Parts: sequence; C-alpha cells; structure tokens
Amino acid sequence: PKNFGLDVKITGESENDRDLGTAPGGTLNDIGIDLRPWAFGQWGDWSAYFMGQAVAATDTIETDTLQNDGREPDKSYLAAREFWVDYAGLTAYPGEHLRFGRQRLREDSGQWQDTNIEALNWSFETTLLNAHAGVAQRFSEYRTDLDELAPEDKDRTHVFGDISTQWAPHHRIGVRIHHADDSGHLRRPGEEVDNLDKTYTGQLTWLGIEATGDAYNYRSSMPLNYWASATWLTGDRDNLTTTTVDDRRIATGKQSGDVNAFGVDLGLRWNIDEQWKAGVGYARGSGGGKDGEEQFQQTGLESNRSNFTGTRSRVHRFGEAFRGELSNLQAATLFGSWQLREDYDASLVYHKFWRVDDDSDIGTSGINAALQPGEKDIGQELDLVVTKYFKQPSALIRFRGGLFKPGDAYGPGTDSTMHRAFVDFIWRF
Ligand SMILES: CCCCCCC/C=C\CCCCCC(=O)OC[C@H](O)CO
Ligand SMILES: CCCCCCC/C=C\CCCCCC(=O)OC[C@H](O)CO
Ligand SMILES: CCCCCCCCCCCC[N+](C)(C)[O-]
Ligand SMILES: [Cu+2]
Ligand SMILES: [Cu+2]
Ligand SMILES: [Mg+2]
Repeated sequence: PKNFGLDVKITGESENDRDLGTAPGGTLNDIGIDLRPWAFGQWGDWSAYFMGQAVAATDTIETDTLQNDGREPDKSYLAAREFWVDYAGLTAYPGEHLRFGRQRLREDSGQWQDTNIEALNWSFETTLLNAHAGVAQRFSEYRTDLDELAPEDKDRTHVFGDISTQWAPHHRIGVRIHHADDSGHLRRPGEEVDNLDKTYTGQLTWLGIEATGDAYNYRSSMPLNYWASATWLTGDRDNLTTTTVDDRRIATGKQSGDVNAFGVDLGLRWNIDEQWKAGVGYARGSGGGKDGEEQFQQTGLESNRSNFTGTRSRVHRFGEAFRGELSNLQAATLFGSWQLREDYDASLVYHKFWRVDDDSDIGTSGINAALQPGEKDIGQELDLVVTKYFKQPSALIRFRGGLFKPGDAYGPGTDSTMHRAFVDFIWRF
C-alpha cells in the first residue's frame, strides 16, 4: 500500500465563445499546471487519505472537471481536495465501508452526485445487493483564492440514499433518493442584503427508479447494454423579494411556490465487438409551468459525466461544449466509440437539444446567452474524446473537445459556432 504520491497535470483549454459573442470576454486560450500531493495510511479496517492541490495557470481555466470578491477565483491557488477517514470493518464485504470527511461522492450516471464534498457516506456493495446512504454539506471551498461559499451551497444540507439488486448477471434495478434543504435561511424583511446573500431557499426531494444493463461497464461481455431512469422532483422554493433605498438593497419578504418536476434518461449501446461500440440516448427534464414549478433541476452535486459511450474515459452526457443540465431540456444523442486494449480509446458523440417549454431558460453550464421567447431549437453539438494511457489511476494524455452549433433559440447576432476543447496530460509519481 503506497503511502504517498504526487499527481501532476498539465492542462490547456480553448474556449470560444461561451457567450456566443454577445458579451465581453468569455473565451479561453490558456495553459496551466495542477499539482496534487497525496497521503494515504491504512491500519486494519481503518484508513485515511489527504489530497491537496496547487495550481498555476495563465488564466482561470478548468483543471478539475469536478470543480463578489469572495467568489472570484485567482489564476493560481492552493486547495484541499480530499481529507477523510474510512472504516471498512462493519462487515466482511470489501465493497462495504463508512467514509467521513471531504470525499469523492459518485454514482455511475454522474447525474445525481459526482463531486468532492464534506460528507458522511456509508457504502454497501455486494454481488446481489448494492446500497448507499449519506449526508453532505459544503462548509468551505478550502481554497486560498475563494474566501466564501457560493450562496446556493451555504447552509444547504444534502441527505441521500439508494438500493438496488442484480436480478440477473449484469442487469440491475434500483431506486434512489436525494433531499436538499436550505429553507429558512433567507434574509428577514428590514435587513440589508449583500451580494453574498441567497436569492432563494428550497426543500427539494428527488425520487428515482433506475434500470441498467452494464450501462457504464466499458468491459461488458454482453452484445447490448442499456440504462433507463425516471426521476421525480418535488418540494418548494421561497423566492426572496427586495427593494432599493439609498443605493442599498433590502429584503421586503418572500414569494413561495411548489416544485413538481420530472426527468428521464434512456440509452442503448451496441457492443459490436471487443473494440467498436455505438448507441443512442434520450433524456428529458421537464420545464416551465406555473411559477417554474414544472422546471426539473439536478441536485447541484452532479457532473453529468459518465462512461456512457462504453470506454474507460468519461464523457459529458450533454456535451463538452453545451454542458447541459437536465432542466427544461430534451436531448437526443448518437454515439460511436473505439478502444485498443488498455492503450487507447476514443468516442464521437452527436447531440441535438430542444427546449421543453419555449418561455423558460434551460439547464446549462457551458453557454451564457439569452434565449429567444417562443423558440425551442437550442442547437446541435459534436464531441470527440481521445485518450492514450501510458504504462506508468493511470498516466494519460487526452483530448476532449466539443463543437456547438446554436439553433434558432439563440437568435440574431450570435456566433454560428462555439467550441470548448481541452488537452490534458497527466503523470503519476
Ligand atoms: C466511432 C468513432 C470513434 C472515434 C473515431 C476517431 C478517432 C480519431 C483518432 C484516433 C487516434 C488513435 C491513435 C491510436 C494510435 O496511435 O495507435 C498506434 C498503433 O496503431 C497501435 O499501437
Ligand atoms: C499537444 C498534444 C495534444 C495531444 C492531444 C491528445 C491526443 C491523445 C491521443 C492521441 C495519440 C496519438 C499518438 C499515439 C502514440 O503516441 O503512439 C505511440 C505508440 O508507441 C505507437 O504504437
Ligand atoms: C500543497 C497542499 C495544499 C494544501 C493546502 C490547502 C489550504 C486551502 C485551505 C486554506 C484556507 C483558504 N481560505 C479559506 C483562507 O481561503
Ligand atoms: Cu464574449
Ligand atoms: Cu459477468
Ligand atoms: Mg467491509
């Protein structure tokens, strides 16, 4: 058991243009280094881990796919990524352990949780039955450049769980729950409201079923793989109301409404042979409705990145460029993928996006530009991921790129094309 190491990453990012040319900046053409020293110890059923991070870049690029004066990042910073203790001795099951601290929370779809966060998480993974249960909350960014949490994350508590069984070899059915609460943390009327304050609070519960047949298993022995999930979002959100007096904003009350939304994601992958795969996907997050109540949203812990193309490399489920969130969004996707032993892989993904309700914004982490009322046609995207794995979890060099072609929903004076591309070189010592 290796007690220390150092992960070294060099990243280049090209982005143009996040705002489709409508606002200033929003593009990237830059390079950076990301150094992650780590430490690990193990003593019987216990273990503990720390990973820190030092980054220096020519601009504020994304070196980690998992991510106000207080919220402007610096080109360079130090951070604590993970720090936890783990106990695996409750049961003899090796996939069963309890982890406490800032840790990687992930499920295979990436659509519920895929992030580093302070948490207490119990995992129970066996051949016939998988289960998890945990609680999480952000208390800090643990970063030298960020002094404060984003208001949405502040005092927001997450509680979640899942259970599933393998009813035949490689065919799984399960349910999953997540609840996020930050209710009652709004400014009471009379108080001054800063840029650091919340504009809303919520109590939200996601309830999902999910069936998978080696959905995210790149080494599947089956000729066909699939995923299917349906997720119900319910609860309510209180919207903070304000007024401005003498150049100072101030709380006046709140406006409340129920949330009642629904999301679905379906996919089918043909394992043509040991190297070639192809597939189709469909996903939809409901949108709009009375006071946004039919507006699906995700937990806020998601990456939407997964091995859905059937390779070791994870790919953004809704485009490297568009980076859609499943929110008032319909997407149809087509992909093919290729790999050669453990040395290389590659994926080509096409997406088409539509709005569900043409008078509501969509779910997006990649494009910052206003939509035209009454237009459903968000656009199309083509993505390519290519990776080489070196002999010395493994060193790699990877290209990740997305080309997005905005549809009629973005309208006049917007660029006809936008891209976001990365090259990452990663070496482990
Ligand atoms: C269904 C689309 C799958 C992706 C197709 C586009 C792939 C584009 C470039 C792949 C480049 C991979 C190069 C791997 C390589 O250099 O192999 C060297 C020898 O051929 C084997 O060692
Ligand atoms: C500025 C570097 C940009 C790199 C972009 C990511 C490319 C990722 C994989 C492409 C691999 C192409 C070269 C493959 C290679 O090095 O072959 C070496 C083998 O020993 C030949 O069999
Ligand atoms: C080289 C290992 C890096 C570990 C150091 C991580 C420190 C980041 C947290 C310190 C607090 C930063 N803050 C909140 C004051 O801005
Ligand atoms: Cu711009
Ligand atoms: Cu098997
Ligand atoms: Mg155990």
